[PDB]
Amino acid sequence: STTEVEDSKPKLSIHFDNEWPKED
Amino acid sequence: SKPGCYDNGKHYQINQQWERTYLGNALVCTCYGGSRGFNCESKPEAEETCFDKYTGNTYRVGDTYERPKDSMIWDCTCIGAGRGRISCTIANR
Repeated sequence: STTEVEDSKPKLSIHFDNEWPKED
Repeated sequence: SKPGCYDNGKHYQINQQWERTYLGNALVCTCYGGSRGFNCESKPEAEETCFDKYTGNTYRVGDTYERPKDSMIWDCTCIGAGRGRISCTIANR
């Protein structure tokens, strides 16, 4: 008996950044 | 330019939140309006489950199973705790 635990997806925080579609 | 953080898909009010998935996980973002962009955070699901990529089978939060691994046998257990993790422990019988 030897524990390991590889978890799965402990939470998740992103930071998507994008300018405004203008100034042509 | 109008004051209102616009997401890569839809536009929402300032400091407004919305549910959006990334690659496969549903994270709720919190716009800030401007160059601050918006930050997403894993949202709490309802069908909590534990998947084992070792046998290609799915289990529900609060279940257990016995599967071998590395010339051994591990009694991996499916957990959740308001999230959904998979605890793997050894158990050579």
